[PDB]
Amino acid sequence: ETADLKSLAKRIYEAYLKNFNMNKVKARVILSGAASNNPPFVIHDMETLCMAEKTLVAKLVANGIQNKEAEVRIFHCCQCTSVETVTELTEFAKAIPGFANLDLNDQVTLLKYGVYEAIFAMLSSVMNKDGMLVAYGNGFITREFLKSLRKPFCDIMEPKFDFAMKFNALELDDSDISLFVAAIICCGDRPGLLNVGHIEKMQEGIVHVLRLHLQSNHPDDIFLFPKLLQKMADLRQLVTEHAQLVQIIKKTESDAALHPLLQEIYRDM
Amino acid sequence: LTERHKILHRLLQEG
Ligand SMILES: CCCO/N=C(\C)[C@@H](Cc1ccc(OCc2nc(-c3ccccc3)oc2C)cc1)C(=O)O
Repeated sequence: ETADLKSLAKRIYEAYLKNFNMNKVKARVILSGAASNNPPFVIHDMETLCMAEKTLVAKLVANGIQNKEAEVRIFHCCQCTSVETVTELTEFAKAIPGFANLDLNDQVTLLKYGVYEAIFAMLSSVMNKDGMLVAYGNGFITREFLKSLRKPFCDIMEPKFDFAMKFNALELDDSDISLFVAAIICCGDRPGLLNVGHIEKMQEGIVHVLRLHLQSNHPDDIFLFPKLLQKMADLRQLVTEHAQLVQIIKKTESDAALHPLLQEIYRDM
Repeated sequence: LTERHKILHRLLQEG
């Protein structure tokens, strides 16, 4: 790698560590249990959900979901985490050299279509075959408990776990993920992009740094880059399917209210 | 116009 190409790697990685509260290194330490014997409170049933909620009481009441169905209460808590991640993602994007310079319209489009791809890409870091971290690493909701919920709420996460399990097998660290996320954000393939040409160029540089980083970070996984290239397509479809389900949930659920910020994201997607 | 993304837009501007 060259100087110019290096500063890009370093600048993106720092933005990642700075803007995202949870990251794979902290997550693996919690899911491993090698640095502490105080594991996350496990949420595996309604009983344990209600208990965990006693701590989230202030929040739930604040948004008036205290008495909503357990699925809707969960659906909503998941939205808040999404709204929070979109906020960090926006700051992270503004940190990628060349992003802030883009027409404000293209900035919106990029975040609009990339946010969820990045979200599920990053959510894998806190997922394993039995469940996933919640509430900043303090809780652990089981994969089984999620499939126990009633339809359609139980058809939301299972597909993500399936993806995460294959993605997690790639053994990427936070240095790989930062570049990977920046790439999914600066995608010249988005619908309605004004300056596809320039953005495509920006995407090339980032993609270039990614390719070279992967080679010197994972010398034994020769085709890891193209593998990640496939993962990018998989995430695209994954999110498309996710948008579909959320659409079904909206037109068929009285209390499935959608947070505004998220609302504008799904609109026309 | 694509500014039917007011909240997101504001995040892009202020923070
Ligand atoms: C099950 C429906 C998913 O819907 N996803 C949603 C609306 C979210 C995405 C999302 C964000 C974060 C997630 O994982 C973290 C998490 N946090 C909890 C949690 C549960 C109870 C209390 C506090 C937190 O459960 C889970 C899995 C899953 C999905 C959306 O479509 O915007």
